[PDB]
Amino acid sequence: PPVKESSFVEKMKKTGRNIIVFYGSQTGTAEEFANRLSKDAHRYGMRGMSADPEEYDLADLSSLPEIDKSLVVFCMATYPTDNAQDFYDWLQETDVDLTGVKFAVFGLGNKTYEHFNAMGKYVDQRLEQLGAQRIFELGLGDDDGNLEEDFITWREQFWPAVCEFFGVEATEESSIRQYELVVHEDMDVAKVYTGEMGRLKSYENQKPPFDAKNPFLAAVTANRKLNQGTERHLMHLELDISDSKIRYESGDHVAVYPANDSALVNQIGEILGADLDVIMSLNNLDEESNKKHPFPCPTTYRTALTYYLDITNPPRTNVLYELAQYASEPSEQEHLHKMASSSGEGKELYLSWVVEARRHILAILQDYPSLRPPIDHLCELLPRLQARYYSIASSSKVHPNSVHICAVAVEYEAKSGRVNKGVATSWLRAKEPAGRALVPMFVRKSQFRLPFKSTTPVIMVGPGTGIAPFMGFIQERAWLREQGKEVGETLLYYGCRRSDEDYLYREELARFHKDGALTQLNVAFSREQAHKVYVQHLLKRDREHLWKLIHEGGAHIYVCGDARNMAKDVQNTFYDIVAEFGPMEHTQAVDYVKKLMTKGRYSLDVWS
Ligand SMILES: Cc1cc2nc3c(=O)[nH]c(=O)nc-3n(C[C@H](O)[C@H](O)[C@H](O)COP(=O)(O)OP(=O)(O)OC[C@H]3O[C@@H](n4cnc5c(N)ncnc54)[C@H](O)[C@@H]3O)c2cc1C
Ligand SMILES: Cc1cc2nc3c(=O)[nH]c(=O)nc-3n(C[C@H](O)[C@H](O)[C@H](O)COP(=O)(O)O)c2cc1C
Repeated sequence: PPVKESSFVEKMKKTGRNIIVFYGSQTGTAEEFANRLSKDAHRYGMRGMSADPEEYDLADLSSLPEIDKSLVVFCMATYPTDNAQDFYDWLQETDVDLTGVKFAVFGLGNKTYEHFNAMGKYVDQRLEQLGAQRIFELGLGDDDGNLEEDFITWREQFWPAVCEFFGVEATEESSIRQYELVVHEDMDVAKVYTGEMGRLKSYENQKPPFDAKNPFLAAVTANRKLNQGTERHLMHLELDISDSKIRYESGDHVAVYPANDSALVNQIGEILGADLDVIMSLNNLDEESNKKHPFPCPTTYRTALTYYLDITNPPRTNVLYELAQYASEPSEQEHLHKMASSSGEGKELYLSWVVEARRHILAILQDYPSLRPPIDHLCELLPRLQARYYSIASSSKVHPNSVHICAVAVEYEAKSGRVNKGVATSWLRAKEPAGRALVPMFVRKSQFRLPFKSTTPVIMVGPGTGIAPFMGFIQERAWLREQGKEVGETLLYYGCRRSDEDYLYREELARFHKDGALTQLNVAFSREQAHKVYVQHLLKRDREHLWKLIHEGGAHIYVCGDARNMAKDVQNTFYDIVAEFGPMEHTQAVDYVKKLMTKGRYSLDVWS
């Protein structure tokens, strides 16, 4: 387990802080919201700190009242995030009295998902049960609409509520730097970071175990085009994890740390008139903080912009707010300044011109030519470049030393006028098997798993790239049959546009079906006729048999792919099947299916 830092309350006392903001975050959204709230404190005569609850023992919350006008805020996203597990387990377990504790929670969720803001709601509810007093209403941010805006709305009401309760004054301050720039003219190249994530030279000198902090650089042994046509580009990659000691199972995910497009990095440097090869460090102006830098330093701006910073997603409102000061044309400074509005034209412009048009930082620098911020401050403002997850497309029973990836390359026309390229997929696509192509990765254990007993029936639904984990599932069920095991029915419900356009793993699937590994290979070709044909239309077609498998055969259902519409439509079709054959009313059919998920017989691996 992690070695906990010493009491966060004592740390707050020693540094004159009265507010602490904890972040439950997986892809850094809640973390950035916490950082923003922590920084806001200064604007109201207070002082805060942002913190990862995993590095602390939240039992010390009971000591928080020892600090006058103290308050704790929780920015929690749902998936309970890995870093919030300890805190979560603690909440359920303790009977500690948090009398005198003042709190507020802001949840990050997405309605297209089952348990919307479950974590956020739990924390807010539990702290009250334990005796603490809510200082502001629970926030319910929905990433399906616009999370940034929900945060803005909440934040705007939160602070005045806080000032009113503690009797503090709102004042309105000038720009404040979190880090100071230190340029290094003399530096042993052996101490300059070049893209590694953890220890310096950890990419060059690999040492297990390998994880998110110390990714394993896996060699790309294969990278082939899966689709037959040219409308899009879908690919299959095989990463060699030999000698990595990494363990995995069909259903797990593989994460990769990509590199941004070099041309995009070069242009940002060029438009800002900056020398990207300058070696430097951004050092926290708060020498007490454990966050010494915003990213591994010392390093060059080029390396930072390539491996450490997100330069492709639309900049958040606070970033544009802080950049406004560097736009010399009044109208541009005004537009940038107003992006953080909670209503009106400023808000509408942010939603349409930045978010909807998908303008990345370079696009904004190009379209607002008066905006010329210094490179070091920009690097301090940009979010960190995140790893991308993929559903491992292979079975470890068959490929113990290789992790396969099935992915669609992202490349689309943005309303901003440019063609936007997906970071990880463009980078993966360019990896050519060999001075060999290496991909920094690690595996994340999931709960998406084949049944324990070989005899249990399996129903897999995964159109498009949703086929990914099922290639592994099928490889494994085929292996079991080869091993003399008794394997129940294995049905695949797959979907693509046309058999001659993007039928992924066409030959492999035909083989598994021929050999009996697949009991049924049901494929919906959505564009081979005037009307759409989807996997759920095939599920409805086979309702009688599927009900038999589910109700009498104890079958396990698996859905993978599009979380936005496909997953929901498929779930609805299952409701209808249950409703008809139970038989039972729709409401009871829903409870039936929801119960299957709790009992591990209806699993999901969907993304958007
Ligand atoms: C658990 C999990 C499993 C996953 N499994 C797989 C998998 O097995 N195979 C796979 O291909 N992907 C999978 N993904 C998705 C994957 O992690 C990446 O999100 C995806 O590959 C795109 O990454 P990228 O870096 O190439 O694109 P990025 O640079 O990250 O850009 C992605 C963003 O581009 C924007 N965008 C995409 N198209 C448009 C458009 N047409 N118009 C406007 N905006 C658009 C959206 O905001 C999208 O979020 C999975 C994701 C999760 C979370
Ligand atoms: C695999 C996956 C599963 C998710 N499951 C849920 C969920 O059950 N409930 C919910 O409200 N949001 C869910 N979300 C949405 C996130 O909670 C939302 O995007 C949040 O903003 C992410 O914050 P982070 O970057 O700080 O982790 C999911 C997102 C992904 C990618």
